[PDB]
Amino acid sequence: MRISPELKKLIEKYRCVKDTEGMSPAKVYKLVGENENLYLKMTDSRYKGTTYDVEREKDMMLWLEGKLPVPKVLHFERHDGWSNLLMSEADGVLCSEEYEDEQSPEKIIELYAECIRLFHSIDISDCPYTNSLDSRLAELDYLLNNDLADVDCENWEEDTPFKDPRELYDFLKTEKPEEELVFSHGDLGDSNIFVKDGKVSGFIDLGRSGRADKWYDIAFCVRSIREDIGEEQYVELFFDLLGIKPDWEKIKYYILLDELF
Amino acid sequence: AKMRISPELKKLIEKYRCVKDTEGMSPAKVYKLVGENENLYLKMTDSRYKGTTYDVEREKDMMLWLEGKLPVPKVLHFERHDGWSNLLMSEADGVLCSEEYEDEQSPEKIIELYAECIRLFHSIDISDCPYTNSLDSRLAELDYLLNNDLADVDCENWEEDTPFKDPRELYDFLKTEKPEEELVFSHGDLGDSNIFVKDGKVSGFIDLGRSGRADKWYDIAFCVRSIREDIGEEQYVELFFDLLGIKPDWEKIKYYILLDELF
Ligand SMILES: NCCNS(=O)(=O)c1ccc(Cl)c2ccncc12
Ligand SMILES: NCCNS(=O)(=O)c1ccc(Cl)c2ccncc12
Ligand SMILES: [Ca+2]
Ligand SMILES: [Ca+2]
Repeated sequence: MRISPELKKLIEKYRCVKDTEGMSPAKVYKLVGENENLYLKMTDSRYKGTTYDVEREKDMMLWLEGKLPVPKVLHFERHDGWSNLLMSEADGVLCSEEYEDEQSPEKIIELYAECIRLFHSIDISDCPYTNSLDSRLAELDYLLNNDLADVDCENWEEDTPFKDPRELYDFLKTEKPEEELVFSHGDLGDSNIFVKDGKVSGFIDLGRSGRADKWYDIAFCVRSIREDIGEEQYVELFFDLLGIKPDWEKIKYYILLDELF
Repeated sequence: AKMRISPELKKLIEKYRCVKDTEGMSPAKVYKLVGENENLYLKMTDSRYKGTTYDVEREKDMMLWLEGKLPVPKVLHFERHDGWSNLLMSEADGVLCSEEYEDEQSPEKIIELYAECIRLFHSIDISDCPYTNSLDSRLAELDYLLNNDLADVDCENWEEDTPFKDPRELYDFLKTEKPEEELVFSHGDLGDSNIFVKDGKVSGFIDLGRSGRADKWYDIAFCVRSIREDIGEEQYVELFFDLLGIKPDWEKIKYYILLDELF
């Protein structure tokens, strides 16, 4: 059945719609109700205790209550190997949508800068998870060995500098940079930030959130900017807003790290 | 070491730009390979699915058998590599049916196309068909999928208006109410995203892992389900059976639509 009798009873009066598998390997179901939407997010036991495990996402959502705008945890359970999280819908409009037609590079970059600022204001002394590079790399070793890592187009392309996934891993292992831990979203992108009245209104997709180096989220922003918006001058703009000098070695490193995840 | 595809295959596709497909064929992974003279498609399924109608090896076998019988993609390369089954194939010919009806307001042309498919399938000589997807076969495979939590458990098992407490009860029902069967060639997952059209006539089929011998009401039932949830009006269902020249056996139609839920 995958969900418990209790959870089924909770979600009964909602119309269930499978999401487009945007959060694969997690299964996401939109639950359309009369007065609101709920989201049910599920991950199987192969992902237990990794940064994909929604139990992990649930823990961070509870800890983040009162520190960052996040959906409310409504129900959580382990059932028949599955981790099942039922949550409220984020407030505001999804970034990718808010700026869908907005050819405004300036606004998403401004939004990225605000997120980084918000993150650095969060006290991580009691943060439930530490996603230091030793932890991420141990996890990556495990995913690789159990054929759960995300091997695809970026390992097969002729243009790849590494002959295979394990070559990229060894590089990540030996070139590990020094780290200064701060709160980190883990997968910061326009598909999981919500905005409302020009202000950040919510974050979702928090399974990879916790302590990590400050250049990790920054690196993701640089990658977003370059992928969408095409011009490198918007990268320089991003760093003027942050008011810091980019560390390209670290930025390159974190972008490579995400390839297998 | 953990490439998923062999060096031979990596090499074959080197000159192509790789792009992940919509993921509408889960649990298969599909990659569109954009080149200068054509596009290829790489479709991969993992070892949990070996032996089942999800395994692309079975789809490859059917595609080789169908060459010259139905318009289908060409098998460019197939391999087993590290538990994976990998199939490289050409692009279908024509326009995807759900895109020709994109905005044409031609509901009857969809109905005509479905009826054409059914007639085409009935004309296929299956004397040497590699697979027999009889109800015994499908139910044995469904048993295995449920035992390993590989069945498609989702909304349909969770809704308030579900007639079955759990997936097993559905299975025992399907096993108990097994209708009699008249085998003909069957696509196995006939739908608007699987049928290509060129010049008002069918021009290609994809998604063939579930194809082989099955009862004639199987594909017909999928058409009725498609017509109702895509078009809506019941007059197009009556038109469908009129074009087929047969009266609908609703007990069998409902049976096969039910069968597909866990898949
Ligand atoms: N990028 C998410 C697209 N759909 S969404 O924004 O409504 C959405 C998708 C998935 C989950 Cl788990 C959510 C949770 C809370 N709010 C919106 C959620
Ligand atoms: N619903 C399928 C639409 N995308 S498609 O028609 O281009 C397509 C998708 C997936 C595969 Cl494997 C294909 C193979 C051959 N031709 C088109 C193929
Ligand atoms: Ca990847
Ligand atoms: Ca189902």
